[PDB]
Amino acid sequence: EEWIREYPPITSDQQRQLYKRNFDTGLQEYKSLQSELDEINKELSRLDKELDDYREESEEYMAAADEYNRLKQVKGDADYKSKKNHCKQLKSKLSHIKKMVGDYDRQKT
Repeated sequence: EEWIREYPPITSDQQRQLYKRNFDTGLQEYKSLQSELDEINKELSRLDKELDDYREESEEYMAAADEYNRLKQVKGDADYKSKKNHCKQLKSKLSHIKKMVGDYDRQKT
């Protein structure tokens, strides 16, 4: 919900190429953000497996639980959540630019 005023339907090859460059720049940021947000989920996933593995009374289990809770906290704080929101914004914009480019290319084909 919307990007058309910044990136309206294309009317020239040069405007198309400009959109592609902007798309490539945004895609890189999108991917970097995906990886960054994913570092916590992968770690939480491995911690989940460790909780399944260790005896509930062990120090190992307590250590896993503390870390899992630490990460859950980070995942819920402002930095993480805004990064996530930013990632969604970028995804939406990227999807829109890809559509404008595809539409333009389609009518020349």
